[PDB]
Order: sequence, then structure tokens, then C-alpha cells
Amino acid sequence: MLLPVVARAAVPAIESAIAATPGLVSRIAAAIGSKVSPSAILAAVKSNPVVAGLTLAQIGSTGYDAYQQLLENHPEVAEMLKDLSFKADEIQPDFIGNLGQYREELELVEDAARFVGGMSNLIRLRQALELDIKYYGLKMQLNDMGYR
Amino acid sequence: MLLPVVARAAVPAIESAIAATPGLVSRIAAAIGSKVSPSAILAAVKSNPVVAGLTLAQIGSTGYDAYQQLLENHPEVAEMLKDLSFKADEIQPDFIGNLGQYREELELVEDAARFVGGMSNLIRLRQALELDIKYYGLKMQLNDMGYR
Amino acid sequence: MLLPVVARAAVPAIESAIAATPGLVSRIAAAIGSKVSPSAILAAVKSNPVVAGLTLAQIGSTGYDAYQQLLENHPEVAEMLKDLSFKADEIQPDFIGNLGQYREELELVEDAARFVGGMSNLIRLRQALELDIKYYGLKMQLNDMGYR
Amino acid sequence: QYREELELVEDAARFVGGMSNLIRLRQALELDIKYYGLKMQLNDMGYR
Amino acid sequence: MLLPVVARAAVPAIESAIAATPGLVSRIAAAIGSKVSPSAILAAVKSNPVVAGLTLAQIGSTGYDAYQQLLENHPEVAEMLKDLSFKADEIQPDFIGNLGQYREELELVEDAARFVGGMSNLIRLRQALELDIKYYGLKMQLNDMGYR
Amino acid sequence: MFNLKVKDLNGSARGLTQAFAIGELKNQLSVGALQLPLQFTRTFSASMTSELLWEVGKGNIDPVMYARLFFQYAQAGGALSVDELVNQFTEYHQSTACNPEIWRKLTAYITGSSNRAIKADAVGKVPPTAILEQLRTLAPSEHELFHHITTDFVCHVLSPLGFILPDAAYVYRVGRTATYPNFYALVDCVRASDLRRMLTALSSVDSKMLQATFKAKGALAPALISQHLANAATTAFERSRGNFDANAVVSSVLTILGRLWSPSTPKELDPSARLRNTNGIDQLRSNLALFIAYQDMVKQRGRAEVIFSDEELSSTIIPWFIEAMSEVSPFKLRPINETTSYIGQTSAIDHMGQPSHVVVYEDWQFAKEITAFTPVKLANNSNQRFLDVEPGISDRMSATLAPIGNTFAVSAFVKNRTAVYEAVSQRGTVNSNGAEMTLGFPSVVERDYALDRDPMVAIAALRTGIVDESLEARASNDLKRSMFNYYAAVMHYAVAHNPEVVVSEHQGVAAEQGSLYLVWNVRTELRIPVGYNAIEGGSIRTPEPLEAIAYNKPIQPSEVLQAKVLDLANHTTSIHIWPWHEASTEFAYEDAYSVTIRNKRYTAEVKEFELLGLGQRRERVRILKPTVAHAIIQMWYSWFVEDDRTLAAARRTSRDDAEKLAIDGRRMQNAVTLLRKIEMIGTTGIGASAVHLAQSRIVDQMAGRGLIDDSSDLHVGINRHRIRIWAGLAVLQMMGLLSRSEAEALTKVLGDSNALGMVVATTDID
Amino acid sequence: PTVAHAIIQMWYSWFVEDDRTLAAARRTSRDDAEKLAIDGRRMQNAVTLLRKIEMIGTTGIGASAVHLAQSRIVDQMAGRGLIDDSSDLHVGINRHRIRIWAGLAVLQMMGLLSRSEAEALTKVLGDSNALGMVVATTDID
Amino acid sequence: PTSMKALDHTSIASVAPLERGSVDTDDRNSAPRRGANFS
Repeated sequence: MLLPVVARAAVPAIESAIAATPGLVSRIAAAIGSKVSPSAILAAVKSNPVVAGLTLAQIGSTGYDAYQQLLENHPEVAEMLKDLSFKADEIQPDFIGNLGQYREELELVEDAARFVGGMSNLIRLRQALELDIKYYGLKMQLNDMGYR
Repeated sequence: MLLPVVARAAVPAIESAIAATPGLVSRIAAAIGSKVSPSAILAAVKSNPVVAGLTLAQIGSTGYDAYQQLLENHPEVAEMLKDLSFKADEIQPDFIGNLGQYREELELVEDAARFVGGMSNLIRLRQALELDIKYYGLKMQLNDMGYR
Repeated sequence: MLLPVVARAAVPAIESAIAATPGLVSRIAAAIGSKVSPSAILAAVKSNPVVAGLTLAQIGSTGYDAYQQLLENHPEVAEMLKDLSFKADEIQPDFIGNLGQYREELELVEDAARFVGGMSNLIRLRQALELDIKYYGLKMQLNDMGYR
Repeated sequence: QYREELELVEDAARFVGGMSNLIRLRQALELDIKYYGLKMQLNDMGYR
Repeated sequence: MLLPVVARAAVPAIESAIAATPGLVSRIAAAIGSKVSPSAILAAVKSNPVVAGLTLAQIGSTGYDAYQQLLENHPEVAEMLKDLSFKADEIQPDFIGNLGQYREELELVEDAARFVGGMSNLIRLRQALELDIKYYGLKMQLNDMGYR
Repeated sequence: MFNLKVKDLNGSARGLTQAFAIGELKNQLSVGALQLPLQFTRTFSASMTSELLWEVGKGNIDPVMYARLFFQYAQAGGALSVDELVNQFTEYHQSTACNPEIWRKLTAYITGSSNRAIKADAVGKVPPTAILEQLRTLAPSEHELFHHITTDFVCHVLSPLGFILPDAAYVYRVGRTATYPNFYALVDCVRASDLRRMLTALSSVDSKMLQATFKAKGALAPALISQHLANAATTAFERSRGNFDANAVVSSVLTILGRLWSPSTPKELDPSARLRNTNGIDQLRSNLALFIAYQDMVKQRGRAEVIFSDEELSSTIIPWFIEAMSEVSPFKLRPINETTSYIGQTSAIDHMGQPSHVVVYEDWQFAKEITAFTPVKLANNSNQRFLDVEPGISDRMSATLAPIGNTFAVSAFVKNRTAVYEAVSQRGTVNSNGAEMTLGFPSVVERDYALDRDPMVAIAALRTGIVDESLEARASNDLKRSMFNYYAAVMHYAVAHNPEVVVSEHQGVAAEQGSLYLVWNVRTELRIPVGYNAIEGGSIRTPEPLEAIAYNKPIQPSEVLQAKVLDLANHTTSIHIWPWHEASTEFAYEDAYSVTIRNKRYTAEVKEFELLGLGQRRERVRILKPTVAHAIIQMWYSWFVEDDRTLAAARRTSRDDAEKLAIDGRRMQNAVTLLRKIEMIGTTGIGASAVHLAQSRIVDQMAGRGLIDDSSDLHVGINRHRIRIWAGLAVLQMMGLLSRSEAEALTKVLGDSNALGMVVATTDID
Repeated sequence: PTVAHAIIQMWYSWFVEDDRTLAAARRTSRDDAEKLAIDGRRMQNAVTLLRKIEMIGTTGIGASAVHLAQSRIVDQMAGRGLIDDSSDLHVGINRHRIRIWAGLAVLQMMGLLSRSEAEALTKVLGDSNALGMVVATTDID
Repeated sequence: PTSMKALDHTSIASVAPLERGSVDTDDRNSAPRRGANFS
């Protein structure tokens, strides 16, 4: 059973999305596997929190607050919901050959990073060398006047 | 009696539902067992949380937030209210005979699962074997660069 | 090699099915993977009990008795033939969401059955309470006359 | 021409188990997703 | 992954920013480097909290409360967002270099000075990296001829 | 309880008949036409061996039990055979012993230095899990049991040097060994000796010289370690090489025993007087486990062929097999009177002397210890978990089960069967059918409980001979092994109690060349045959091993049969990989006691944690299953119900007066001893606590209704004897020892006799 | 305690420099029995650091912090209403975690070692995977 | 506070059984069984 804290945020959002468009109803009926009626898929949402998370993932505009609150209050559903919710992030044809050309560069970046410190130390040192020479003159003037 | 946090959301809900339509008043008078006057049913709601949950089940549009808030604040009412508010669903005639065709095949799925590991491990293995080959090449290429 | 005890009843049934129709000969030739000629598939039946069982699965109108005889003689052909003969049945789209609506109610059946005893004890108690009052009166009058 | 194919089949059978286990695993990974959802739901209701 | 507590306040803020103006596309393409589509940058925000902090720091209309909330929730991104959130303040024409604006830049110069050593050592290394490539070849050819 | 007709023994019990053992699906098997006498005096039986737990993560190599783990991984793991398993292990060991790079790379890893020597003080520690995880990468295989046997070899040779941590441990279970050897088991006992010769050369590597030069010099190069390991690996590989086929040794030594056992061998193929005078053939000729293994060989194979040179090779292959057997093995040679002494027999006798019913039973010892553990994971999606025993629950249930073992003997069950069959007997001879035989083997139902198997399929296997193909391999492979054991144990009992055995040769249908079978020459002094044979001449010739039991006298068992409990208490720190879930059960229970006090019903619920001394419902704990206790109690229950049904069937058709009073007095005496038994159970640890809790739940419910205290002379005694019977049923309900259907039927049997009334009628005084 | 703080600071600096030189020398070997020698040496140092920190964490104040942090989580979890605690907290990862935490927190409650130094010295064992390849613990109680 | 997040993400050296089975049975609890009725 789904928690009432999740249900208060989950049920009216699904009802509002169905009242906004009924074209999502057959989509979520085919995705979850229930009868096409809103009463039946709402019974499925109230019965099973995995089905609730699947519906709140299928409707994507208004269900993000309810989805993240379900993810807060039911922490154990996350692994199985991530297993069921998987879509192939489509790869580019030139991506692996374009990636293989950067070994020349990343090794130099990591070696300079080990010499300096962290990657944060490298970024701050690169910003210090990118910064103007007037600041070096100004800090020399403050050190001559006494400001450390 | 009834908690005031519940009452502040339940009483204007039921009163607004009666003001919206009066045909539900005789319906909740027959379902709960009170006199058909709104003062009598509202005093019954303020007196008894079981009667309050029955009224908030008989009105469903404007009373879902108040019903779930009563279910939050009154944990002791839940089983008794679910036992009183119960309607048996109708069964399809062909359901058990259609289910009997699948015994030969859920056993196949379980014998696959006992080999693979978890049911989640089976789902992830089936996704990895359905996955494209460029991801295998990308795994081998990142390991070829010296990244793990 | 197929044993003669099976072969005596297995060969003429397949031969009579071929003499009934040759349209199944191309089916069994494409199913096993032998030549389309009847002598070649009959030699395959005589030389391999697995091929014989696949033919007695393709035709089962007259070859049911020969199939049972090869079943009772060799167990290993059945252990392999259950794996080689598998058709995944069609599943309804509404099946799992339809089955979700019965969770509320099979639980109620089991919570009654644990109290009454067995499933048969529940069914007999249901029939005894649904039975007519005159049977209770007949029971009381036979006890009144001194019978048990 | 089939030495390339039979070697891969027998190497897969060495990992899986028997050839019967290989046939059953190939059928399971060829099987539709609705059966996996059905088994998950019967396990969710409390049925092993 | 991204925290749901801060995600509920971070996603609709940048969603309302994108729905208000489409001029942030060049900003999220140049600052992050993600793909130009609005779904890819939103997936990048949902995957990477550093990218989320960059998208909260690139605007200051409504995302300031979400940026402070992410700063209070995840302290490990604080120094990295402080490092990537650096704009070289050009010049104030007067003499008084007040620490309302220049404190970060003089602190960054003094952090680089604590790394290197002397302030003159930092200026010397700044100049040596500013110099031409040919002086390295000249020093190398003098050290090759037998002089040091 | 398995009931069979000794006359229609084909359709009755085909799974134990010798016609089925040598391939007769029909009933056609000859009486002793052409005959040749023989006297068996030895047998290869296994010891009193049950399953146990053994750990592998330490630096020891125990060669006999690595051989046993090969047995269980090859057979009980669904693999091919231990012959193929030892063949692939020899290939693996050859590849790692004839390769010098591996013994350098994984000494560079576990010493830390490739080229330079190590000092005696700068010696660190690497755990064996790490060296296993890199041995998996360097020397790959598909069987973990090779990587374990390499790992603890190198840990054995480095453990005095101090390069390894002694911390981790790791445990598997070993399985149940059969008592009587199959043909395949003889093949495997020949391969296991060669594997033991392999492994005992690895077990003797000392590194004493390496340790001595380490101490004397102060340093050593890694090349000395890499030589000193790769020399010992090849000294075991030299033992590995140059062996015989176990199949072609056993098939050749069983075929010549067939050709000098049979009476109708051709003169052409016939062992000459050299190999017949081989030293040891006179001992392998008078051996019985080899006879039943020969029957199984020619059953499976169909025929037999010789490969070896039949004059001088085979006269020196035989003592190799004699050494393989006479080595410490599972199977040891014993006299024939020793192996089957737990069987007992009794019969029900006519006035002429003829049996009507004959009962054959196993004499058991009630095991009365019990353990409760809890499973604790290590990491998610990893079944490496280990499990903690809990005293204070196992101690309670042990102290409850220890009095129940003092009232459930096995001799006192057949001793009650005989009193039933002597009390319901008429005066009239038995001619229409042979003496029906019941055989009470608790081990059948005990394995049905242990493997979670339906008892219908085991009874069907013993009845129609064949096993089922629907059920899985880990239950079918134990069903067939168990069924071979029952056939073999029956023939050992029959030959040890009728030593006058004469070997024939079946050639009626003759689907083989020669397949042998014994006949018996038991003298009877009877006149009408039980079974179907001819009784002519003062003695009967019967082919079947069960009729020869049906003509014996009562026999008394000299040895109990013992099953021991598994060991979770000693090694409680190791992690457990064996399936603990099939051999443990979930333990939760609810019961309620109802009594009417002056037209008002009072009910008292009770839970299991309230009985166990707990306050909080714990839900993780699991009991290791008591299959021996449950099997003995199930045999007792089925016999009690069957005896009551036969007396209720005979009381209706008695048609007499004194015999009718005898049947009624027998039923009353029966039910009151049942009631006293359950009531004596209900005074134990869990039972007395259930009494003291249910009384309190009843008394605080009579609080509102003021009622007058009763006589407190008989009323206390009656309500005490009713609450103790309830508690005595409830404790055997809550432990797995009794189903609710059978507790309810047993309550109906006790209720319809007015047994509590007849017990309270002897606590009055007139 | 300036002398003891000096000794432990010199130890920490030399110990981090040893891992830096080993991890730098493995990448430039191009030789299998040298890559295995360096990968063996790193594991062989990481397990000794784990043994030293746990021998500290099972002394007086370390054992007291172990008992206190276990007891407060037991009382909190029994108040929460679920008592899987004495099972799930005496196990191969969640006992090494609490012993190593206590052995570092005694050094932080003294002057002897800083919190960022303790966190980097933690990240060493977190990266060497020597926390899950040991499992056993020799306690002093 | 002293963070343990780097120490948290480890792995245990997995090693296979001789016999499979009993895999997904980690977290399941059926209802308690009743006793028979008494009379």
C-alpha cells in the first residue's frame, strides 16, 4: 500500500493530468498493463507504489514533485523502479573514435593535476595565471605599505 | 472524539459538498445510519471518526485530502474503516482458464532466475544482452585508455 | 535407434497420417530438418526417437497412443522434448492490472480459510450455512426421537 | 564452415550447464516482458 | 544522484527560467558543454549536482534560494562552485581597493603565492609561462652544446 | 508404511524385484532350471556416514575430502561425472605446473619484489582471498574448486615463512554417501584413488630447506621461491601421469567375474587357469556388492566386451582394482552378517503356522537435539551470508524434545501391530492370497521431508518401478540413488538370512548375452505357498528376495540406525555458501483454547514467543528441520490410524460375542494409552508454560460475571486433564512434528471414544 | 603533545609519499612481474595500516567510543521499532567501519592528527579495496 | 564530522557455491500457521 503522505501528492496530480488529456491514459494502460479506465489505473496506483512511480514517470510535466516525494518516502522502491525504467540513451556513430583522440590531452591534464594538487588547485592556479598583472603590482604595493 | 486537525479540513469539505449538491445527504444518511438533516450528520461526523471516514468515502472529489489526512492522524481507524468500506470486484469468466496456460512458463522464468541471481539481476542481464554493441566497445576503449 | 516395441505401433500410424495428407509431410520436414521425402523422414523416425517424438507432436490425432507408448518407454526423449517443444502463449494486455484488483480479496479468502481449517472445510461450512432450514429441523427431530 | 559456430555453442554450454539449460535460458531471454511483470506481481502479493 | 529534497526546488525553478526566456541556451552550451536540446541539459542537471550548481549560479532572478539550499544541503560542492564561479573584476579607477569586490581576487593571488613561494616567484613564473617558445629551445641548445 | 502383496509382486512392488533389476518388464522369469551354487561371505559397504560441514579457506589440504567435494560437485551439482572432472583437473594442473611464468608472477605479487631479495624483518602479510582473486586472472578456469586447491597449496607452502594472513575462513557442506556400490560408484572409487595419489604429493611439501636458508642467511631471492613451488607442482604432476581407465578396469574385472560366475558360459570365451588362479579372485568371487554391481552393469550397458590382453595384462590389472578398493575408501569389505542388522521382522500366524501379514521394519534411534539460527547478510546481491546460532531457544526446544524421545520407540509400534493382528484374527486358514507384507522404513518419508518432495512420487517409484520425469534433477537423482539402496539392502538381508544361494542365468527372452540372478533354497515345513511357486519337497526355490523374507521367523535388530544433526555451533565465524534455506524452516504459530463454563464459551489465544520465554516477536529466526523426529512421528500416526480403521472394519462383521468384546476392549485400551501419552507430553517445558498462560487468559475473562467456586476435588482434576491434552497437542503442532489435519483427526479419534471420561472414571472411588 | 604530534605528522607525510611513489612507478613499468610487485606492495601496506588503526580502535577510548556508538544506535533503532540491529551491525563491513572510525576519532580528539588528514587516510583504504578482502577482526574488547 | 563515504564504496570477493538454489529468498515472511480446533 502507498503512504497517505505520498498519496495526497500523487492522486490529484494523476487525476489532473488525465483531465487535461486522455491520450496519456491508453499510454499508461499499455505501459503498466492495466485496464484502460481511469478508475482501474487509479486502483493500480493506490495499490502498488511501483505502479505509482511508473505512472508518475510516464506523466512528466506535473508529476515531478510527486515522483521525488515518493522517492523520499519509499526508499526501497528505487532500485526496482530504476530497473523497470530504462531507455537506451542513443549513441552517436562518431563518438568512440572522437573519444579515442583525447588520450593525448587527458593524460597531460591529469599529470599537471598531480603536480599541482587537486583539480580544484589546478583550476585556481590557471585562474591566477590568467588574472591581470595589475593585481600583482597592487599586491606588491600593499605588501610594501604593510598589508599582508 | 475527532481530532481538530482532521475536523478543520473535514467539516468545510462535507458542508461544501452538501452546498454543491443535496442528493448526497440522503445517500450518506442511508449509508451511515443518521437522520437526513445536515446538522445531524455533521454532528455525527464531529463525534465519530469512523462515521467521518465513511462520509469522506461517500463523497470522493472534494474529500480525498481530508480522508488521507484523517488516515494520517488516526492510525487506529484504518482496518475497521477498510472492513466497513469494502466492495468486491467482479471477476471475468475466462480469467482462471487463461491463467492456467502460463504455469508452464512462469516456471521457466523462475528457473532462469535461480541461475542468474535476483529477479533484478535477470532484468539487468536481459537489458545488457539487449543493449547495443557500441557500449561494449566504449567499455573496452575506456579500459584501453586506463580508466576503470 | 528406436526400440521395436514402440516402433510396431509408431510407424504405421505416421504412415497412415501421411496417406491421409501429404501437406503435413512438408511441415514435419521443415520442423525436424530432414528431406521432404516420406522415406527419408520415416528413416529419421526409425533412427531417432527424438525425431519420432517431434513427428508424434506434429500429428497427435491418431499418433496419441504411439506418443504415449514412446513416452512410457523412453523418459529422456520427454525430458529433451519438453525443452524442444515450447510455444509461448499470448498474454492479455489487461492481465496483470486486472489481477491487481483481486489482492484485496484473496487475502480475505485466506484469512477465512486459516480460521476454518482447510479449503474443503471452508467450502463445506459455506454449503452448510447456505443449506435450507428444514434440514436443521430434520436433524433436530431425528435427535429428538433418539438417533445419532 | 561450421567449426566457427559449434565451438561457440559448446563454449556457451560449458558456462551455462547442459544444452537443456542453454535452450531454456535462450527461451527465457527470448520471452516477453509481461511474464516478468506477472511474476513480480505475484511475488508482491506474497506468493512463492 | 541528485538529492530529491533540493531537486524539488531546483527543477521547476530552471524550468520556469527556460519557459520565461530561451536566451539561456548559449549560456548552458558554453558554461556546461552539454547538448543543445533542453532535455539533455535537464538530464545533465538531474544527473550531476555540479552541473545543477552551475545552472543555479548562472542566473540570479529566482534560483538564489535554490542555490543557497543546495549549498546548505551538499557542502562538498561549495569549493568547486566557488572555483568555477569566478569573474575577473576588471578595474576600479580609484586608489582604495576595497574588499567588497577585490577580496576574492587578492585571496586567490595569495593562495597561489602560498603554493609557489615568494610573490616575486609567482610573478617570475607568470612571466616565464608568458614568454615565447623559442627561449626554451635556446636554453636547450646551450645546454646541448655543453654549457650550464 | 508400504503395503504390498507377496503374491502379485510384479504389479504390487516392481521397484524391489529382481526381474526388474535384470530387465524383465513382463512377469516371465524362470524357476531354477539350470543352476550353480555359490556362497557369498563379504560385501563392500560404506560406514555409518551422514552429511556434515567442512571448511576450505584454511591452509590445509585434506585429500580424501577434496575427493569428496569432487564427488558432490560432479554428481550432486548436475555436472557430467567425477571421471570427467578428474580429467579436466589433470589438464588444469598440467597447464599450471608446466608453466614457469605463473609461479613467478604470483610470487612477485605476494612478496612485492620482482628482482631483489627480501630481508627477514621487512615481511608483510597478504590474505588468501587476494591471492585467489589474482589466481583467477592469471590461471583461468571455470571451476572454483581448482582455484581453492591451488590457493591453499601455496598457502601451505608459504605459511611457515609468514607471508599470509591466517584470518579468513570459508565452509561448504558435504553430502550423503550411499552404502552399496553401483557400477558407476566403483568407477568413481577407482578415479578417486588416483586423485588422492595426486593430492597427497601436494600435501607433503614442507619448505623446510627454504625456511632454514632464510633463517641462516637473512634473505632470499624470489627465484628460490619460484623454483621451490614449481618443482613440487611437477612432482605431483609426475604422480598424475600414466593411469588406466577406471571404466575399462571395472568393466573388465566385472566381465570375467561374470564369465566365471555363470553356469552356461561358452567353452570358447572362458577364463583359463592362470587368471582364475589370480591372487584375489577367490576373494572377489565370494562378494555380494560386486554381484549387484554386475547386475546393474549389464542392465545399463546391455552387454560387455574385453579390451585388455586376457592372459597377462588382466592378470595384473586385477590387483590394481584390489588396491583401489582395499585403500581407505568409502567402501570397506565386511562380513555379510554385519551390514543389515537394523532390520527387524514379525508375522501374524495361522493355526497351521502360515503367515497372514508380515512386517519388516527399520530400528531407529530418536534424535533429540535442535538448533535455531538467524541469517545475516554481508552485502546486497551477494549470497555470501553467514548465520548465528541462538542458545536460549534451541535449549528450550531441546529440553522439550528430550522427553518426547523417551516415549516414541520403534519396536513398540510393530509390537502394537502384532497385538492388533492377533486380536482381530478368526479361526480359519489363509489360502486365497499370500501373506501381505508391510515394510516400515522411516528413511523414505525422512528424505521426502528433507528434500521437500511429495510422498506419492516415492511410493509410486517403489510401486511401478519407474521414477517421474517432471520433478527436478536434485530430487530425481536422490530418488534413484535411494531406490537402488533399498533393492541392495533387501538382497543383503535376504542372503544373510538364507545363505543357501544358487546362481542361475536368465535366457528366456534374453535381450542380453548373460544376465545372472540368484535363487534361494529355504526349507519351510509348510504346505500352502505364500507368493506363487511350488512348495514341493520340503523346501521352496524362489527367485525373489522378498518371498525369502516372507518365509523367515521373527528377527530382532541388534543395531539402531542413527542420523546425526548438522554442526552450526563449532564454526560460527565462517561464511556459509551451502543452501541453508532448504534445510531450515520458518517458525511461527498461533493457537487457542476454548471451554464452556455454564452455557458460556471462553477462548484463550496464545502465540509462540509467549511460550518460548520471549517478550518481543522476533521474525528472522529459523529452525534447522527435525526430519528424523518428524518421520518417526509420521510412521506412528499412520499406523495408529490404520489399526483403528481395521478394527472398525472387523467389529462390524465379527458375528460372535467373546471376539466382539475383545475388539471393543482393544479399542478402549488403545485410546486410553494414546490419551496418557499426549497428556504426558503436555507436562514438558513448552506445554507447562502454555498451561500457565492459557489458564491466566481464561481467568481474567470470567472477571465481570460473579460465579461461585466449584467443588475443587474432581473439577480441578478434570480441567487439568483437559488443559494438559490441549497443550500436548499444541506443542507437537508448533514444532513441525504434526500437521493440523492429522492433529484434528487424532482429536476426533480421541473424542469419539469418550477416552477422557474413561480416564476420569479411574480417578473416582466407589 | 608536540613531540608525539611531530612523530605522527612525519609518519603520515612519509606514508602518503610512499603510496605516491608506488602509484607513480606502476604506470611506467611496462613489465608484468613489476606491475604485480607494485600492486602487491600497495595491498601489503594498506592491510597493515588497517591492522594498526583497528589495534588503536580496540584500546580503552576506542573501545569506549565503539560501545557508545553501538549502544546509541541500538536504543534509537529499538525506539524506531525494529530490532535487526545486533544481527546486522556485527558483520564484516559494519564492524570494520566502526573500529576504523573509532581509531581515527581518538587521534582527532587528541592533538595528534587533523580531520582532513584522517579523511585522506580513510580514502586510501577506501580505494585500495582492502576493507572487503580481509574479513575477520582480532579484538582486545 | 569524519566522513566515511570513500571507505563506504567497497566490494566483497564473491565466490560460487557447489550447488545452486536459495537465491531470491532473502526477505520473505508468511503468516503464522494456526492450530487445529479442540473439543
